[PDB]
Amino acid sequence: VYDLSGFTVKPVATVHRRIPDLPDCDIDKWLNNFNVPSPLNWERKIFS
Amino acid sequence: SVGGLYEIKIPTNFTIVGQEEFIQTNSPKVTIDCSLFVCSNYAACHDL
Ligand SMILES: *[C@@H]1O[C@H](CO)[C@@H](O)[C@H](O)[C@H]1NC(C)=O
Repeated sequence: VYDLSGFTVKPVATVHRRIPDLPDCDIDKWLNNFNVPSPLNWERKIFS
Repeated sequence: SVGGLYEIKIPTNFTIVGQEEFIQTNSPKVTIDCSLFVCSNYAACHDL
């Protein structure tokens, strides 16, 4: 009697859930701003 | 011994007492799929 390697029931579908209607982060607009700071006064922006 | 006779307590009445004793002769037959235990179904883990 041979106990074979364990199998797992393969998925039949995929569930993808995200919050809808969120705005674009516009990260490139902030990174491409022409007023570039020096390392001494580095600027920060938070995207959420 | 007094006059070659010793004092001894001899029973005059009795009963039958029962004492149970469990002796383990078996145990649960644990089987482990080492592949499924170590790596659930992750191909990257089964490769390593
Ligand atoms: C023995 O002990 C039992 C229980 O106490 C009693 O019923 C019985 O009469 C006794 N017999 C004698 C001969 O002492």
